[PDB]
Amino acid sequence: PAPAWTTFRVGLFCGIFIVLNITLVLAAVFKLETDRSIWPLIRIYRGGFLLIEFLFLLGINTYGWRQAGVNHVLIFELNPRSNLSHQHLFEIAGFLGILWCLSLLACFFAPISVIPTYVYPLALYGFMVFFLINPTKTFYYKSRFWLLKLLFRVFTAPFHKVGFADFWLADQLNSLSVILMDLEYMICFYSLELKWDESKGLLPNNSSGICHKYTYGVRAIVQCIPAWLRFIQCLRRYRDTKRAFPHLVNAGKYSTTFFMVTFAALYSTHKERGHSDTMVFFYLWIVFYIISSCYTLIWDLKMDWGLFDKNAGENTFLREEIVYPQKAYYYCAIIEDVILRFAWTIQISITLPHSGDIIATVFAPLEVFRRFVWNFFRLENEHLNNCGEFRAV
Amino acid sequence: PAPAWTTFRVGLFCGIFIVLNITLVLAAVFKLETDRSIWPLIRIYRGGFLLIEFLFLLGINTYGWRQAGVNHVLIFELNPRSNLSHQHLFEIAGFLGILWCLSLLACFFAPISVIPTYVYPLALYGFMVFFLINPTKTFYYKSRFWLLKLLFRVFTAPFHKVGFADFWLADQLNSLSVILMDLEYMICFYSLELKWDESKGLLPNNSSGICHKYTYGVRAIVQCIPAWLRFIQCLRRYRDTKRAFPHLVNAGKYSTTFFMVTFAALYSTHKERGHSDTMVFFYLWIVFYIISSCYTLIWDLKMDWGLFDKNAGENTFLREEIVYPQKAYYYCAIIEDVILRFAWTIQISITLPHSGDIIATVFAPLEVFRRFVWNFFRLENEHLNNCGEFRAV
Ligand SMILES: CCCCCCCCCCCCCCCCCC(=O)OC[C@H](COP(=O)(O)OCCN)OC(=O)CCCCCCCCCCCCC
Ligand SMILES: CCCCCCCCCCCCCCCCCC(=O)OC[C@H](COP(=O)(O)OCCN)OC(=O)CCCCCCCCCCCCC
Ligand SMILES: CC(C)CCC[C@@H](C)[C@H]1CC[C@H]2[C@@H]3CC=C4C[C@@H](O)CC[C@]4(C)[C@H]3CC[C@]12C
Ligand SMILES: CC(C)CCC[C@@H](C)[C@H]1CC[C@H]2[C@@H]3CC=C4C[C@@H](O)CC[C@]4(C)[C@H]3CC[C@]12C
Repeated sequence: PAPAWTTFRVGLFCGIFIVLNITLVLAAVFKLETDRSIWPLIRIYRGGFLLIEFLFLLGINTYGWRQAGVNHVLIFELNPRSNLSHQHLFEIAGFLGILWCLSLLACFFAPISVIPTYVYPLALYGFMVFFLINPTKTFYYKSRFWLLKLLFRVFTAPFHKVGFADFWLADQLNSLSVILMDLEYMICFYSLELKWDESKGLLPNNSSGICHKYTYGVRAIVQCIPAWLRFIQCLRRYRDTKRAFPHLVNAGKYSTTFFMVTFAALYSTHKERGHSDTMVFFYLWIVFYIISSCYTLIWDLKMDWGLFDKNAGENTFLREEIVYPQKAYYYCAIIEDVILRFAWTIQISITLPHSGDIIATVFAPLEVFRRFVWNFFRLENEHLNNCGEFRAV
Repeated sequence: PAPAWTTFRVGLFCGIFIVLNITLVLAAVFKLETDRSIWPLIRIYRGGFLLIEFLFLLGINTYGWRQAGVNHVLIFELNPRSNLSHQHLFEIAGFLGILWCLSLLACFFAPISVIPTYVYPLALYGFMVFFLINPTKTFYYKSRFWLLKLLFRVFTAPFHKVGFADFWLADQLNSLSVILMDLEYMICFYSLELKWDESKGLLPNNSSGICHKYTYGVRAIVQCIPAWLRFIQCLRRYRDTKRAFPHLVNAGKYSTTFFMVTFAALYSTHKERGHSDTMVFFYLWIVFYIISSCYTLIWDLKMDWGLFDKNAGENTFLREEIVYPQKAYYYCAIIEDVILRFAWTIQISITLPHSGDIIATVFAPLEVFRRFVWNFFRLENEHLNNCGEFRAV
C-alpha cells in the first residue's frame, strides 16, 4: 500500500479543501460587492479549477486500473520501481486546490493593506508553474521530470516517435483546451485591459472589453492548437508505419475539428461586422457540428473502446471479454458518451453574449468528466486487444 | 497497524479542526460585540475544551507506551483482541472537537432565526453525553461500554475491589476537576441567572452574578469530590491488604487536599462578609498550600515514578533500568513536575476578582498537561517494578 503519513496528508488536505470551499460559497453570497462584473475573475480561476478537477479524476482512474488488473505500468512504459499510486495524485490535487481556494478568498476579502488585489492570480499561476520546474530533487522530482521531458515530445509534434504516452497526453489535451483559452485571456486582459493604477482592477468599474471575442484569429488559433498536435502525430505515424487505413482516417477527424472552428469564427466575425452575407455561414457550421460530432463519436465506440463487435456473444454490443466487474457500466458509458459528446463541440464553436458564458463555464467540467470515462475503457481495450498498434506482441 | 480509512478520518478531522480554529480566532477578533461580558461563555466552553485536549494527549500516551514496550494491555487487564490504538483516540478527539468549534462559532454568529443562542451549549453537552450512552452497538460500543461499567466502580468508591483501572481513572479525575466546576457552573447559571425571555442570554447585558463565588458549601464540595474518591479507595485497599504503610500514608495526602480547600473557603467567606478575624485564616491556608504541594510532589518522584533511588548507579537520581530511549526526558519531567505542581494547587484554592480568572483559564491546560507526563512514567514504573501492589508475580 502506502505509508501511513501519505494517507494522513490526503485526508488533511481534503478536509481543509472542504472547509475552505464552504467558506468561499458563504463569502461569495454575503461579502460580495454586487456592483461590478465578476467574469474577468471567473475565467482566470476557471482555468485552474479545471486543472485541479482533472488531477483528482486521474487519481480515481489509477485506482480503477489497478483494481481491475489493467497493467498501466507496461502500457505507458513506466518504471516498475517507483510510480505514483492513487494516493500520490489525491495529494497533489488537494495541495494545489488549497492555494486555489486561498487565492480566490483573498480576491474577495482583500485582507491586506495597499498591495493590489490583482496580484493573487499571478501569484497562484506562478507558484503552479514553479512547483513543476523546480530543479531541486524534492516534492516528486522523478514524476515531474518524467512529465516535463514528455510535454516536450508532444508540443514539437512531428520530430519524435509516437509512443503510447505521447498519444495519451496529446489526446488528453483535446478535452483540456479551456485551460489554454483562459491562459490566453489572462494575458490579453493583464496586458491591455486591466488598469494598474486602480487598486481593484480585477473587478472593473462597469456592469466594453476586447479579449473574449473571436478576435482577429487569435482566440481560434489557440482553440485548436490540441487538434493540430494530434493531426501531425497521426500523419507521422502514417509516414512511419505505411499502414494507411487507421492513421489517415484518424487524422481525418481532427481535420473536421479544424473546419467547425473556422466556420464559426467566420460567421461570428461577419455578423459582428454586420455583413449581409452572414447567414450562409450559419448553415455550413451546423453541417460541421453535425459531421464532426458524429465522426468523433462513431470512433470512440467502434475503434477507441471497441464495443459494437460482431462476435460479442451474450454481451449484447460489447466485447467478447470484459474486465470491469459489472455490466451496467458499459451501458451508462455508452449513453453518456453521446449526450456529453454532442455538447462538447457546441462549447468549442460557441466560446453570442453574456448568456453564452454561463453555458461554457457549466459545460467545462463536463468535458473533463467525459475524458475521465474515456480513460477507463481506452486503457482496457488497449490492454486486451492491443488496438493502439504500439506493441509488437 | 490500522486500516487506511482510519488514518484518512484522523487527517480529515484534524484539518477541519485547524481551519475552524483559525476561523474562530478571526471571528472573535472581528465579529465580536465588545460590549458584554464573555466569561459566562468562556467557562461553559472551557470545560469541553479541557475534555478534548485530554482525549488527544491520551492518544499520544498510548503511542509512547507501545513504542517503548510498556505492555499497557496487561496492566489495565484489557482484552488482547480489540483495543483502541492511538489512531482511534486521535479520531474521537477530533470528532468531538469539531462540534465544539461549530457550537462556539454559532454562539458568535448566531446565523439562524428566532431560535435562541443559549441552546448551543445545551446541544453540545447533550450530544457529548448521548455519544457515550448509545445502546445501539455502533461507534465503538465495546470501548464505551468498558468505560461506562468502570465509571460506576469509581463513583461508588468503597463497595468494589480496587484494580489498576479504577485507581488510574480515579487519579486521572484529580487533574480534571475543572470539568466538574464548569459543569456545576452551567447548571447554576442556566437555573437562576440566565433570563430565558431575552434572545441573547449567554452574553448578559452588563460589563452581578451569583454562581462562580466560593458559595454556601457547594463550589468547594464539588471542587474536591475527586479527592474523596481516592481517599476512600486507599482506605478500602488498607482494609483489605492490612499493609498499613503505603495505603494509609497515601490517603494522608488527599487528606491534606481536603484542608487547603476548606481553609481557603473559610477565609474567602470571612472576608467577603468583612469580618475582623479574617486574616488569621490566610496564614493557615498558606501553610496547607506549602504542606500539600510538597506532600503530593515528594510522592510523585519517590513513590509514583520511583526516581530518586539509592542503587541507581550511573543514572544519577534515576532507576537502575530505564525504558524510554533518551535520558534528558527524565530530567525535563523532574524539573516540570515541580514548576507545574506548585501552580496546580494555587488554582485549586484560587479557582479574588476578574484578574483571578485569566489565571485559572490559563493554568487549566497546564494541569491536564502535567498528568499527560505523569502517565508516561507511572505506567513504566508499574511495568518494571510492580510498585502499584496490584499483581502477584
Ligand atoms: C492558467 C492555468 C494554467 C495552469 C498551469 C499549470 C501547469 C502544470 C501544473 C500541474 C502539476 C502537475 C504535477 C505533476 C503531476 C505528475 C504526474 C505524473 O507524471 O505521474 C504520472 C504517473 C506516472 O508517473 P511516475 O512518476 O510514477 O513515473 C516515475 C518513473 N519515471 O502515471 C500517470 O497516470 C500519468 C498521469 C500524468 C498526469 C498528467 C498531468 C498533465 C498536466 C499537465 C498539462 C498542463 C497543460 C495545461
Ligand atoms: C461540561 C463538560 C462535560 C463533558 C461530559 C462528557 C462525558 C464523556 C464524553 C467522553 C467521550 C469519551 C469516549 C470514550 C472513550 C473510550 C476510550 C476507552 O475506553 O478506551 C480506552 C482504552 C481501552 O479501551 P478498549 O475498548 O480497547 O477496551 C476493549 C475491550 N473491552 O485504553 C486506554 O488507555 C484508556 C483510555 C480511557 C479514556 C478515558 C476517558 C475518560 C473520560 C471520561 C471522564 C468524564 C468525566 C468528566
Ligand atoms: C447516465 C450517466 C450520467 C451515468 C454516469 C456514468 C458514470 C457515473 C459511470 C460510467 C462509467 C463508470 C465507471 C466505469 C468503471 C469503473 C471501474 C470500477 O472498478 C469502479 C467503478 C467505475 C469507477 C465506474 C464509476 C461509475 C461510472 C463513472
Ligand atoms: C522544561 C519543560 C517545560 C519541558 C517540557 C517537558 C516535556 C515537553 C517532555 C517531558 C516528558 C517528555 C516525554 C517523555 C517520553 C516520551 C516517550 C517517547 O517515546 C516519545 C517522547 C516523549 C513523548 C516525551 C515528549 C517530551 C516530553 C513531553
